[PDB]
Amino acid sequence: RPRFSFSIAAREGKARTGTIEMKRGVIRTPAFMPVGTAATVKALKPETVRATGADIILGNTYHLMLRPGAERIAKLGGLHSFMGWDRPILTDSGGYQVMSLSSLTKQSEEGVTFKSHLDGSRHMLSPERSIEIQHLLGSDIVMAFDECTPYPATPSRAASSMERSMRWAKRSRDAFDSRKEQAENAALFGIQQGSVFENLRQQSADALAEIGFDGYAVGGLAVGEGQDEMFRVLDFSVPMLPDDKPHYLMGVGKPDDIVGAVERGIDMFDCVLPTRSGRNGQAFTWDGPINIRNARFSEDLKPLDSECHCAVCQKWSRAYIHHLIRAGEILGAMLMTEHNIAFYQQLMQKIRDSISEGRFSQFAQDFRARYFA
Amino acid sequence: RPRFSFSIAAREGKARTGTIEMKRGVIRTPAFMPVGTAATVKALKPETVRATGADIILGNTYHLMLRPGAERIAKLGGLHSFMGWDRPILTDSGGYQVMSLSSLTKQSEEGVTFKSHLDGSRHMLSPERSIEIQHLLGSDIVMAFDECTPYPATPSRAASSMERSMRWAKRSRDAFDSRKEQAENAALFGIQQGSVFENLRQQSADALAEIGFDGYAVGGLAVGEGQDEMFRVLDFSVPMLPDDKPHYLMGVGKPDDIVGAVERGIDMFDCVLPTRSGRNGQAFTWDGPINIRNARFSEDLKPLDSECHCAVCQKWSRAYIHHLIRAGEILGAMLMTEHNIAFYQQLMQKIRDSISEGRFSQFAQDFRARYFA
Ligand SMILES: [Cl-]
Ligand SMILES: [Cl-]
Ligand SMILES: [Zn+2]
Ligand SMILES: [Zn+2]
Repeated sequence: RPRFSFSIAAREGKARTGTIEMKRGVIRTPAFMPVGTAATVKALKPETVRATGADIILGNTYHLMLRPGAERIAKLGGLHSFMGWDRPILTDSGGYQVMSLSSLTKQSEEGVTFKSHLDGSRHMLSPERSIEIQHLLGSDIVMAFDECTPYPATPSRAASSMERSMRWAKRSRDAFDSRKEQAENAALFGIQQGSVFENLRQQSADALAEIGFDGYAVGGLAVGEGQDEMFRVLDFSVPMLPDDKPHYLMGVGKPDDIVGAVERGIDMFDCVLPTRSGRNGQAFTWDGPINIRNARFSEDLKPLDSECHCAVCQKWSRAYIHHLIRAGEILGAMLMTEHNIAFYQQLMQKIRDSISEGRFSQFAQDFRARYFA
Repeated sequence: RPRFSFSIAAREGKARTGTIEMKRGVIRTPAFMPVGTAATVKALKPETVRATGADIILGNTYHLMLRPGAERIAKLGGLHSFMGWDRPILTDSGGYQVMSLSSLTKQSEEGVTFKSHLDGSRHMLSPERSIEIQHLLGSDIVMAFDECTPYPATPSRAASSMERSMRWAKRSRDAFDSRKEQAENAALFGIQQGSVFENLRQQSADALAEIGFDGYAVGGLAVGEGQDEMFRVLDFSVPMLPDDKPHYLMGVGKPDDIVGAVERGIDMFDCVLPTRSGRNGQAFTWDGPINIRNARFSEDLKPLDSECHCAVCQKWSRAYIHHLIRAGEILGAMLMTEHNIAFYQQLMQKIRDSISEGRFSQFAQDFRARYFA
């Protein structure tokens, strides 16, 4: 099997569909990655994650380096063996989560020193340490160590932040290439920064393309800017990236965010929304989200969604799941999560099929008209 | 399929093994019933409950009448359809749980009035209402409405309590027999009381046998008396019950409690221990229980138990489950629960096989020597 081979089978406008072939499996694009921060997709066995249609999951350098530890996972055989998922795993590099979750941080050209949110102990991240951690975990897609610029930012602060990220991108490339086993078996993605500014996004794309990566993420979005502004930035930013490599929009998003981002050339997505909001009682349907705890569902015998093919919708009613979530029962979290991840995967499948068949424009219009009715 | 047919295939001493045939399936005895108080065996899909080997699960009149409500469950098609378990369900009658969990109760010859532990609202239980609720739920094995005498009790207080329970047993019989669909499709078990007193246990057995039931439970135990005293009471109490009907020890118990109770003629068991203590980090093994959160398991690649055939032990290490439970991850609760229920079912299987093969005495000795080493 290839280390990493991306093939575009069809296009419609800026939208693309195809496959990434890797040693541990094929990734169909556009792809949605369920989030598995602490070496588990919350409330699902890996076999259930696979049954929903997921080809790849996301893990986190920041969380795993703190608990259970990167060296410990490596001693136990790597992340895949540890959690029982034998297909591709992409790991974020720590650059975003350290600044989001740490109580205290010190930032410099070398990297970031920080206090753990679990117990206050002191730790360090850098391009070299992030790549090493991802090696110890056995990631298949390694993310460069970057800085996610806060929003809003002045042009000059966005520029200096982006420039640091580009120096860190080169250090990430070099650290990855030095580790022969990692360079032979994994892939490395760079992360574009530049906040909402077209000229900075161009400078960042140029720097990443000069280094060369297997894929290119659009970083620095889903940080409070809202959909209109995110789409405006995507309109000019995605065309700056190499066309022949995958484009990954980090942390996005709601179903309509995904559809619009695909219309703008994005191939890969991750988001906690289906898992987290599932546990909180929000179920996705083709007619929009529903709050299953609402009293209107107490005697509703219909499945969560009338068309969904998932195992939850084949077997259990809204009324039962309403009861489980209101009672705080673990099975409620399990069933809501499986349905929401299955729904996300069915959305990605309809996106892939409609692009391949040259009817994605109509799909997006029909999707929105019904979802927002 | 028969409504209810018990057949004893083999005996060793006081121990028996056989089958109860019912419309919704066969129950192999001695049997362990996982507890599914709120219309779910906590953290398991019904298909997973079945995969562990369980033939029957337990539900609770008290919890279900409060949430989601008995009439609501009946409107939605009955408990089996609601939760997705199509095999036999035994429901406790409310007599124990109302006194265990209610904040305020009023007891009389008619029944028990009480305040719900969920919201304080006022409700009533009685022999007639308990049987009606169990009818609305669609229980397969209906328990008589009784009173679980507190421990310790004076002989005279135990006697007056037991006598009330025996009058309630006759009222339960009559209410059940009046409901033609219930009498045709379900079974009714009586509950022996009498605290720790041989003469009262005899009077209670005589009263229940005169009425006639499909099965006979030993009530009033697992109320703080300890194993030595529970076994002493079982020594004289079980032989008082009709030999040709199943004997059900309510709320028991730890693995050694089950083995000793089988040696004294018990055929059926239920207990929250495998589920509840599983979620808390206790795993059962043939070498005794372990606390998976203990630091000694942080890098242990062995399964929870070295012989167990369950899906958890085929796929995941102690080290991974240690991480999940310490992190508060739902998958930890799921995996611990599946293993513990599977372990309980494997214990029951070894008990059944050893009785059938006439080597149960040796099995009990070998079990204890290793479990308590
Ligand atoms: Cl999540
Ligand atoms: Cl439980
Ligand atoms: Zn579904
Ligand atoms: Zn096991």
